[PDB]
Amino acid sequence: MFLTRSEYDRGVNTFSPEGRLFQVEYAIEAIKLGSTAIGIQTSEGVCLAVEKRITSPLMEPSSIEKIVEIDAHIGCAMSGLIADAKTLIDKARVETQNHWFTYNETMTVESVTQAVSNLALPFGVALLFGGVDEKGPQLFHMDPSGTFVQCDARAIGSASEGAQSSLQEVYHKSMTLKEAIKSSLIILKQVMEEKLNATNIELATVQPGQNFHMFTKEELEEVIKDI
Amino acid sequence: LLYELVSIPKLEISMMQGFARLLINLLKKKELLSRADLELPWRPLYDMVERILYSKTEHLGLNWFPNSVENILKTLVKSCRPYFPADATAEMLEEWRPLMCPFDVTMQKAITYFEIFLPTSLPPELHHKGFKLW
Amino acid sequence: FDRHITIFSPEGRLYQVEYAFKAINQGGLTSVAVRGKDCAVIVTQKKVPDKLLDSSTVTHLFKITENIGCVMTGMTADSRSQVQRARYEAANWKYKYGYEIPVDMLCKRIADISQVYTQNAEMRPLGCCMILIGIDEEQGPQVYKCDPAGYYCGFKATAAGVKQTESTSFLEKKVKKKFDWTFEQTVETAITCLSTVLSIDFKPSEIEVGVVTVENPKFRILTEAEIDAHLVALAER
Amino acid sequence: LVQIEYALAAVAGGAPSVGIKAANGVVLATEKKQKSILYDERSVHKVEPITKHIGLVYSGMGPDYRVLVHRARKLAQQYYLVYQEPIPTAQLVQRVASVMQEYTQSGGVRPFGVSLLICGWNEGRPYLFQSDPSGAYFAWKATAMGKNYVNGKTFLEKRYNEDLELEDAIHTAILTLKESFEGQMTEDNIEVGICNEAGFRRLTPTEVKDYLAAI
Amino acid sequence: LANLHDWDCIVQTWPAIVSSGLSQAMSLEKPSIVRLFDDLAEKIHRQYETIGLDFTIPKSCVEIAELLQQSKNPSINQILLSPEKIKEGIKRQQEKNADALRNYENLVDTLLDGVEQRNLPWKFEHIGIGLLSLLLRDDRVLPLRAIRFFVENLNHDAIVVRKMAISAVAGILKQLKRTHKKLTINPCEISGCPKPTQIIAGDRPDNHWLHYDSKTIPRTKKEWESSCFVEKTHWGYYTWPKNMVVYAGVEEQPKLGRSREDMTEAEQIIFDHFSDPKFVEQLITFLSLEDRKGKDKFNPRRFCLFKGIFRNFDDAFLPVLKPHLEHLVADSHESTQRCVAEIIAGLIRGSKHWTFEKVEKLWELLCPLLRTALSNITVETYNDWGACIATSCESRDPRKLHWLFELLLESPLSGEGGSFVDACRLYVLQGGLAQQEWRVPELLHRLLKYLEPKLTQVYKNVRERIGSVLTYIFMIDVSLPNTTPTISPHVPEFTARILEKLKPLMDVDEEIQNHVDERTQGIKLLK
Amino acid sequence: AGTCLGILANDGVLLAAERRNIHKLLDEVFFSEKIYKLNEDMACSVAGITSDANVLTNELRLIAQRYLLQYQEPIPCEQLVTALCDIKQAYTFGVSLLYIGWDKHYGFQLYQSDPSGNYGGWKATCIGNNSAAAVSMLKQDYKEGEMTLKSALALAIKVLNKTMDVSKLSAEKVEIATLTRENGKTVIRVLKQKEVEQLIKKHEEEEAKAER
Amino acid sequence: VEYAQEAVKKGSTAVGVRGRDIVVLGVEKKSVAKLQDERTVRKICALDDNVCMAFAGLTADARIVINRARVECQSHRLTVEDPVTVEYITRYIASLKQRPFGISALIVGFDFDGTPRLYQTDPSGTYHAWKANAIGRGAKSVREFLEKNYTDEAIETDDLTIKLVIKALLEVVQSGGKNIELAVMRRDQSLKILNPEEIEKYVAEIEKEKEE
Ligand SMILES: O=P(O)(O)O[C@H]1[C@H](OP(=O)(O)O)[C@@H](OP(=O)(O)O)[C@H](OP(=O)(O)O)[C@@H](OP(=O)(O)O)[C@H]1OP(=O)(O)O
Repeated sequence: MFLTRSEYDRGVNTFSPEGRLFQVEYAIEAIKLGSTAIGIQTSEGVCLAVEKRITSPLMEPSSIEKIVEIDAHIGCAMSGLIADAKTLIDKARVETQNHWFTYNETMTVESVTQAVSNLALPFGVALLFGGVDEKGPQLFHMDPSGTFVQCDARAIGSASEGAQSSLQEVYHKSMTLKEAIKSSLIILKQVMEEKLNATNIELATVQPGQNFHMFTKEELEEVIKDI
Repeated sequence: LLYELVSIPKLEISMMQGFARLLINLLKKKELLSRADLELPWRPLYDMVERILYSKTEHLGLNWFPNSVENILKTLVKSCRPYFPADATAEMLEEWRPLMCPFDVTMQKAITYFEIFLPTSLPPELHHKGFKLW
Repeated sequence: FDRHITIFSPEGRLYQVEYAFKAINQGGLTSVAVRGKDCAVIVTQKKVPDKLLDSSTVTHLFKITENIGCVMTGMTADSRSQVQRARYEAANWKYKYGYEIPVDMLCKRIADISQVYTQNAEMRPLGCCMILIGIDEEQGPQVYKCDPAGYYCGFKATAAGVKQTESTSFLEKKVKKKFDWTFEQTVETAITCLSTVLSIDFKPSEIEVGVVTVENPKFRILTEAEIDAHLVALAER
Repeated sequence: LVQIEYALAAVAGGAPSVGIKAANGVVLATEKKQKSILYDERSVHKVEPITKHIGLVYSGMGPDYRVLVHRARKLAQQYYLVYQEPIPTAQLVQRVASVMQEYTQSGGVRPFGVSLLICGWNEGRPYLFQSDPSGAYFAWKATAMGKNYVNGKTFLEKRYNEDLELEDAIHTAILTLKESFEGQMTEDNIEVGICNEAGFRRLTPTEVKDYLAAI
Repeated sequence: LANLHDWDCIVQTWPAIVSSGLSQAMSLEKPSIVRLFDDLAEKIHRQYETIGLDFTIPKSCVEIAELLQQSKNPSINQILLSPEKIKEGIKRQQEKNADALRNYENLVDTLLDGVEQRNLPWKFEHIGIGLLSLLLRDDRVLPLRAIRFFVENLNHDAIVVRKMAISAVAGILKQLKRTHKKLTINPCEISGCPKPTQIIAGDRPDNHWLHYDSKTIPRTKKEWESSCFVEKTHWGYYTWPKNMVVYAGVEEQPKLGRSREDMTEAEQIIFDHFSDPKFVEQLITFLSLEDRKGKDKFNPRRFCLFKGIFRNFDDAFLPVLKPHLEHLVADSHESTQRCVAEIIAGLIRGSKHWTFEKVEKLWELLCPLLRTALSNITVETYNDWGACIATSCESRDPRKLHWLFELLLESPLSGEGGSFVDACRLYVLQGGLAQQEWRVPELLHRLLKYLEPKLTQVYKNVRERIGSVLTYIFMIDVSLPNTTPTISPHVPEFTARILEKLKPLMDVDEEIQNHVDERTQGIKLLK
Repeated sequence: AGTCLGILANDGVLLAAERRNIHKLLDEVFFSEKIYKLNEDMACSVAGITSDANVLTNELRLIAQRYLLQYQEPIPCEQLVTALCDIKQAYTFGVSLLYIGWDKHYGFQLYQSDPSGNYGGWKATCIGNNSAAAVSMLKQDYKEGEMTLKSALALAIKVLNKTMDVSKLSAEKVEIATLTRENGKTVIRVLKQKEVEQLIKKHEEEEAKAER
Repeated sequence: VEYAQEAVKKGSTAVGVRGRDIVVLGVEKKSVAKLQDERTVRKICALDDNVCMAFAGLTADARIVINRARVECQSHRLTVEDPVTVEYITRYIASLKQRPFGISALIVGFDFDGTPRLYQTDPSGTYHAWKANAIGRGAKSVREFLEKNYTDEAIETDDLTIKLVIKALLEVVQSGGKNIELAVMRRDQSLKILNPEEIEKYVAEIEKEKEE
């Protein structure tokens, strides 16, 4: 509420007497500013939901992208504005394509997340790499510190913890992809409180069979027909 | 003498500075007079401040006051205020109380004149003619 | 921050350059150079405080070339560094230009280097004093001294260190009275001056004398028997 | 910048330098007092040649001065490599004041605490110039520098005239130093340089002594 | 020593300080000499105090000073003052404040002799006019030649002298103003009610006749001449004064419409200059010229110029001015609209003391002028007509200038010009209804009744102005103690009607934020 | 400090600067100059002392000469101003410039750049000392679209009469440059002492006539 | 960023809409001074041959953005042989930093096939595509005007697009005519910056539809 600062915070490269870099600490807990974004890893593929928050009906909804295609088997949902993420996204795309050029194979979701996290070493973008490789479908959260971790449901953004506490409860290992998509929409509608339609949420899935696929407006509204 | 002579209705404000600075200096140590020795009127101070704080011709450039005037007359009236007649509050409240419309700039005039003029150091034998009247 | 780095004060002063002369006085030691008709000597004191120290390694007299010597006064590591830079510039003058460096040109070069310390703010002035002696081929004996400000001058005699001002007063009363010259007197003048302002009546293990002469321009560091041969000749008069 | 005004404070604390532009030449006299008799006055020089036709003098800080003496002489000879013609005095002052301005723009350095009086002779025509530590340069008829330069600049403004010869300009440049000398100048404690058609040269102390005897 | 206090040291110094411009040992080429005359003229204007011309000690100060020279606790035994030299004291003082007058009128004349002296640089005449601008007295009117000077260089080719002349001639028209007579009304003699005790503020029955009611504006010369017209906007809100001034009727006021032979011979100079077309075309050419692009304002210094013009002469100058300001509202320029807003403001404020026929003729002129001027309002222009109209009806009776409000509350939210002129005509009107506080209850009700159908129907830059206007509509409903409930719009009564309209947003099931029935218009209302 | 005028006409442009000396012995051989030719067909004036004036002026000359090296044509006048204003945008030189030129696309031109990297085309303007006084005196009396170099020189000396501080307008104190087109060639003519004398005496004859 | 975004709101209103076979882009041309030449103030700058741009904000910062995008249109055309997409050069302009510059930009034009595009860059680099938009002073109210009047039947012919742009500027630009600056494209052709006579004709047909 009031004001609680010390002499050891906001020094840019300076440890505290408890070994802490509080300039970096507060610059990681200022990337909660982004809109909410839920990835859920299932055995049938990974799903990625993010809220879109369109300003005007004169604006194309397909022009602000909060889920991008990294490669045909990897999508990524960011929280925060796109212009902060876009060097990390371009780095991820270039790394998948250099891995293809040298190795003639698809790069794993962990290795893409590691190659982005190397470039993140802050940079102030939380990302959610969801994808399918030879280890099955895999979801990777990478916080703005550069720390990445496999996670089988994860919410990043404005209400990350309130949605994460719901993802702790709906998720189980035997969850189908349609149940994951319905659950991610329920939790997005909960942390949003708005009516849920195909102009304020994006959704994309990466399945083991097909490629990275963004839902179109007709395919998206079939999902919210029974939410 | 230097009160009746500092308040002359068309006196030169430039040399009124010296008469006022002496007159502050003669009423500065308040415990030396007792309201049984001195009963300075308040009206020639009010006609003095109207001429010099709410002048009608200074903004047109016809008067050109000294710059340290407002600060030396607001203490000149502050100096003479513990010696005003007992009836002064009741006749400062029939003359500035008409100006108390809170929607224009003349409420400002009322409360500046109350903050300068309106007497607060009277004996308790006549609080009923002082602050318990406003 | 106007008194922390080498930038101008509001009255136009460089305070770090002023504090480097305070740093020269930190060493506790006073050096004296005087100049004769055909000779130029340098005498400093050789206070060895630790008695299990190798006293042959404590020296402020340095050979720069065979013909140029040097007494240093001030912060000792700064002194060794400025000596290494003077030895470099002497050898590089000889290489590029084909003749031995003059004493004024070497002292001018070291002062030109010291100005850079007084002007860039990221390094400090190098808090010590160099006095160079050597025999010029056309001008005779030369005594040159460069300070941490980047000034240098030629000196009939000079002094550097703690008792510099009183040594200067002594030598200034001395050189307007006589034209001090000859090999013996000029060591006498530089031993008496150090002795008078330190007031300690030297034994030869306590000072050290470096000479150049016109008859042999090699910079010599005096043997302790030779400082005896001057101190006995001075101590009975 | 504030360091430029503080660098001008170190100039006005320096020794007086006076330079007068005569009809057939330019003088540059300075104040050169030795702090004691121990200092060889023959050794270090304040009036200093840059070319065979340009010399200069300063007030302020001598070690800062030698840095621009060295770089004026480099700019002059790299002009002479290109054109095989002696550099114009005004061109050289533009080059040197550009150098002297560089140390005010860059951080982590201070300005020079030195102000130059550049004299010259090119195309049969003398030049008097002053470069300030800011990097600004002014052409002069006559000016003073250093300690009480204001009083010198109004002493000069009274005794300056345009149909003035070089010898008379030496006479009234010694007088401008003598108005602030504090204690009986001699040929060993001032230093004069002249430009004329024969080029720049610094007067020998035997030649300064006769000018002082004429006063 | 240049601004010492006596006359005998200013009459010497100021003509020397202006006449030192043609001195031939003087050089403004030196940058220190320009800095010092700017310091000299800058210091005097900063430290001049008005001087003298009258020192007469009354018969109260000399009464209490005789007792101080006869007190006998401590004294030197000094003689009683002879009435022979209580006559030489008046003798020396009456001729001491007589050459104060001589030195003042000498100083003005020799500043005028110096400021036009056959070859003098423009710095020294700009100095000698500002020093002359320090001498606008208020004890006397200014010297006839200086009236001539400051009037003839309203149109001077230097803009600095023009602004000095605008200030000086506004001071001249204040010096030259004829005093308007006042009577005393009992305020329960026009209202007809007991004017109760236990002092209560706000809208009362003895206060009510002073409110703007649309059924009681005069509209004829007879209902105008028999009417009260309390001018100030605060009299009678809290309480009435001991005596209260009225501005009595035209039969006892100073007569207006004089034919230049009746004028006071310094009104002659202003009349003979402000009534011919050539002076006025040069004046309005210089005075419609841009000075500082993007930084120019309404400039109440130039408003005080034209308020005094239409306060002393009032009738003959606008036939000279009507082509010039008829041309001037049609220009889509910025500074031409600045110029006519100052003239219209001073012409409305100047018509405070006119006859009904003369204000009737004024408003037959000004109504199409203001209609064109508010239709042609611009982003470069809107906060200048907002200052024109708020200036033109400050400290005025709302019934007297009711033509403003009928022009300007007719359709502020109309649609030609689109948005931003709906917002700015509703802003120009805002300052007009803001200056006439508590005293125009209806017409604020008319604006609320006009503009409650339009909270939904309007764009982003206008409902900001709607919000500021509703703030100035509900300023008068105060919970101030012992204040009678106003005739002005009540803020609880309005927001209950809002709460009716905004009911379908705050119900159950919580779905909101669509902004794409009685729900989306509720969102538009809530904006 | 310093000030200069710039006035566009139909048959040319002018710059009209000050030559005021701050001290009695500043020589003026060096300070006499105030107009700076930049190429064959373009000139400028600065607001500042001669040292940073030359720092701007040689960079302008160098940009004009590398344009001439690439295209063998003189640089168009707005384009040299654009080049230096893009140099002064990257440095955010507290000096304003006033350009006169002629190019084949746009004719006679008059530009004014500020320190912040902006510039503007003007028909008459002033930079430096009493700038606002001179443009307020100039906005009155500059007739747009119908002035010639005779009326432009008359305006130049009329504005400099009551905005220069020099207390007696003489030909020693003003540099006037005149940029005209003469049979296919741009002539930047620094207008000399006898003609400035003749134009000041013709101005004074007009003011002394209107005084009668 | 927030400093750079408050630099935009002070700047002039720029309106862009995208049609079927036309993209129109109109800016409030503003009275600059009296002796100012209004040619040098552009505010509408062509980028490649098929990509135009209006900005709002600082004109010194805009000119360098215009220059860098205008070079990269040719560099893209020299490495990839085809013209830039409006997406491409929009993404390049939003990627430019200096600070960020301090402009917002409406970028209209056509891609190679013939699709109209409208894009809008922010000083934080976060561009997105539009069907109609306004930037600059009074931009939110003009955008509120355009969520009412951008319909399919209001942009279906080529002239009603231009008149939609004019009616959008005529909200906040109260001069009614001469003080707005238009530019259309009409795919495969060029910019066609509209004359003051053609703008006045279109304003006349807009005014004639207002007594009805
Ligand atoms: O008409 P306004 O703009 O409200 O100005 C009036 C007016 O002064 P001017 O005529 O000089 O502008 C009054 O003068 P009369 O018309 O009554 O002759 C004057 O009254 P006094 O002359 O009696 O001072 C009054 O001043 P005040 O309100 O102090 O009575 C003053 O109003 P402002 O003070 O608002 O200018």
